[PDB]
Amino acid sequence: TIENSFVGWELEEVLLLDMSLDDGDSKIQNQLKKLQSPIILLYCTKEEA
Amino acid sequence: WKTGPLFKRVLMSSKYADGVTGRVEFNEDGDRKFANYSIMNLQNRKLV
Repeated sequence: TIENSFVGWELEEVLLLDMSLDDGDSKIQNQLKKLQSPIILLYCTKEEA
Repeated sequence: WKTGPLFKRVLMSSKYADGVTGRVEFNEDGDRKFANYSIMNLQNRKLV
């Protein structure tokens, strides 16, 4: 949808966290350090949110 | 039961080698890793 639109939509710093091993490390926090922009999208489940 | 996933972590990290088949290790999807396939050919309806 972004490409076929005259409005200048742009995306950057696409993140992906691995909630599979559940090591408890700060890999989530370390990855999210390089973040900006006032709008952030989330897609998770209630229990894990 | 809370410790459901915890029981899989040792399963996925299991690297049991000294087995009857030998060197069985589950991949990320859990499928068998490092198998052996014997290439086979047909020779006048007979197999080698």
